[PDB]
Amino acid sequence: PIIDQGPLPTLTDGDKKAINKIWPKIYKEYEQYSLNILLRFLKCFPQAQASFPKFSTKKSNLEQDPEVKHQAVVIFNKVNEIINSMDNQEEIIKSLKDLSQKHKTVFKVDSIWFKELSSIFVSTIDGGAEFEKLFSIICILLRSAY
Ligand code: HEM
Repeated sequence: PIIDQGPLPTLTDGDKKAINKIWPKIYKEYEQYSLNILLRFLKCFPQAQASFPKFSTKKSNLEQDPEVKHQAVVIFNKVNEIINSMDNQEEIIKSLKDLSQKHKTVFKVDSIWFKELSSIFVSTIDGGAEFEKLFSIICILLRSAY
């Protein structure tokens, strides 16, 4: 499944091929997708809500929260940008290695959260083993500054 520790996995030509088949259908509605992913994460993991100073209101207005939607799309886009550069595995490493640093020293986020949001991301878009490896690479790197 999704992993967040250990030797970085390598994306096969096959994995990359499969991912690029499912992806467009997803970003064809990145707004309705990015939202459900973030909303299901906060509903099933309410304790994670305290990590976003940008918001901490009553969950009754959490789907209209403009800032909620803004963070939703921010995540979806990074994932998109990582898929756009799957071939150059040196670029991905450099990029996500630095983002891990922001989350640690700047946003003061707990590393145990990435895998969980990642689990919901995949399930919502229905990605297979391919996407689990992608997010395995994503989560391992996001926890590298820790
Ligand atoms: C799939 C994994 C994730 C990706 C791809 C991702 C990506 C990003 C990106 C692109 C930013 C923008 C940073 C900047 O502008 O310099 C960000 C900020 C942030 N992320 Fe994540 N993130 C992920 C998971 C999480 C999780 C699980 C949490 C914690 C519950 C988290 C908490 C934050 C916070 C609090 C900020 C600061 C937002 C702000 O104040 O504007 N992230 N993230």
